[PDB]
Amino acid sequence: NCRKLVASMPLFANADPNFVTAMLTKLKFEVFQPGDYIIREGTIGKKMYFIQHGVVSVLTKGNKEMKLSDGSYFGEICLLTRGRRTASVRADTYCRLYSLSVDNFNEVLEEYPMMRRAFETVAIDRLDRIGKKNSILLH
Repeated sequence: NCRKLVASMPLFANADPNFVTAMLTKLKFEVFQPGDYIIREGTIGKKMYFIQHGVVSVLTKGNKEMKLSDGSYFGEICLLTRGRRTASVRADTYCRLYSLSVDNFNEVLEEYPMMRRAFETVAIDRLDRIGKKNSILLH
């Protein structure tokens, strides 16, 4: 199972190894082909999606056209959000992706109340924190 792949997420760097693992029991796998839009919004409560093997060509709405690569994650829906969100991204290649519904991550958070409060803070504290790294984006 996806032990390292959910742990590849930049928020999970600091996670409890039981919380990250209890999430894996109901995960789903899906593939896309080159040029195909993997994520666009239109309704409330959309999922998380994360890259098992492949590349995406991607937009951040504040920012640039990018690529993103394997081990990465996307879909900017906060678990505590209200309403629909904005992102726009497509498969660069024949890409192997994985997904979990947001509400079932909200279910497993309640088994680990230390991690649950660590989400009740970022639910407002994140506003000016925009995507910054601790030191560098190097292995």
